[PDB]
Amino acid sequence: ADDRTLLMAGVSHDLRTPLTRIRAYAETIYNSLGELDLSTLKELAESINKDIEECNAIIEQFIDYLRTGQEMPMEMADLNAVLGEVIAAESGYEREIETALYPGSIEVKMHPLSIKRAVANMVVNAARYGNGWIKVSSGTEPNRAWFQVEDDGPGIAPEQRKHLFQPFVRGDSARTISGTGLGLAIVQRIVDNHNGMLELGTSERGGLSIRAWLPVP
Amino acid sequence: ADDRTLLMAGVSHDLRTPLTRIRAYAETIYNSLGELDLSTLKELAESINKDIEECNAIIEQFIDYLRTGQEMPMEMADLNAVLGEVIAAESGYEREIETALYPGSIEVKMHPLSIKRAVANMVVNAARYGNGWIKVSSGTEPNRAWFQVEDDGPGIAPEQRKHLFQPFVRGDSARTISGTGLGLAIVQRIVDNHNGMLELGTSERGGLSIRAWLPVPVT
Ligand SMILES: Nc1ncnc2c1ncn2[C@@H]1O[C@H](COP(=O)(O)OP(=O)(O)NP(=O)(O)O)[C@@H](O)[C@H]1O
Ligand SMILES: [Mg+2]
Repeated sequence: ADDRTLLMAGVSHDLRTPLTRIRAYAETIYNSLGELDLSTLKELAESINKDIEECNAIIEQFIDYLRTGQEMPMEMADLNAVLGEVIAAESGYEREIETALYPGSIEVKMHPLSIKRAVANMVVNAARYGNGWIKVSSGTEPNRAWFQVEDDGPGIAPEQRKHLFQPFVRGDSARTISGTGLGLAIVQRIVDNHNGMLELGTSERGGLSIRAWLPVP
Repeated sequence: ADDRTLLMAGVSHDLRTPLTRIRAYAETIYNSLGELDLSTLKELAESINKDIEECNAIIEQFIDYLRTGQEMPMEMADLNAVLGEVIAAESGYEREIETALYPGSIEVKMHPLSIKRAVANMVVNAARYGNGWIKVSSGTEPNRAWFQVEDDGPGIAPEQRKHLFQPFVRGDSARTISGTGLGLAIVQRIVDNHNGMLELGTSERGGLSIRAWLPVPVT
């Protein structure tokens, strides 16, 4: 109940800077219509939008974390169709995703929406820590299935590895909350609710690789 | 215990509605730049400032609740004012919202922001699951006041209703459409905290007709 409330407080705090900045751009546009170059007027509108996206990210992230607390209806579903949907949606010209999915359907018992979120957070984390390369793959063993994401980032040592699931940041870099940390903490909790486990390591290209195991019926 | 959750969900969830509207205004500027004149461009910007206030309002309400312990400070306000506010915000040049409000004002004991949130949720759904037609109406009765929103969508089959008021529960029909399964859950809680009642039904055109009744005290 309460680790959540504290977290909600952080979210509202982190929202202040983006929000103030939007009102600000909004206000100059409002007053400077006669005045402004179309180039600049566009750069305010563009920056507004970048900021709105920042907000939606944190809010969504929190809601997802919230949902993690409650029990969800499980069903049989194809892991590769879920991954496919998320990869399309996180798929951008900004970032190119390498798809290397197991070439057969994988049935696992899951709440699809929850899985979609776990995948999505892994992707954005891999887009932050990484240098642009992201690879999503899946596969299966007799007893358990898996999906994983990989970046060409710095590659996190087993020491820092533990303090990677922390939503709150020690430094107070003017931000109460780590999006990266909260994200992975969300993933951690979703995998657990599915009776799976996470497994971290180095990728093909030296970066981070996080893999999520799930039970097959 | 379960309740504290839906409070928190309600805050973050309801923050998105105004932000989203912003993305709509920002983009139209970003694209329409050559074309647009003062009068409208000035309006778009004003709309962004309104909606950013709304975000702070929502944030403020939560912080107050943290110090006060009291979440929805009640008071006598004009229901219609709040309705008109939401009708204005949510209708653009693209989208037009029909109106059958009660003439004059309706004084009700409410927490105006919270109701504004409720009405918003109802109206974004009417857009989300409807086919463009949306009608907001209000009226009053001997001891009660009401507002409803109506869409021309498929409505909600009575068998489904109780199921869909639960938090984080979406519709299979909804699966197609994006979302969170929270709007109705929130609307209910807000209306409950006002000791009101929700009444679902079929709209003028076969869609959902969702109506909130509020008590009007008597000296
Ligand atoms: N106006 C409507 N017409 C038809 N169906 C509706 C309407 N409003 C809600 N529904 C259905 O009721 C379900 C519950 O909606 P709700 O709990 O409001 O969250 P949501 O609209 O799914 N997502 P969100 O608003 O983003 O949290 C939806 O998934 C729809 O199937
Ligand atoms: Mg809704």
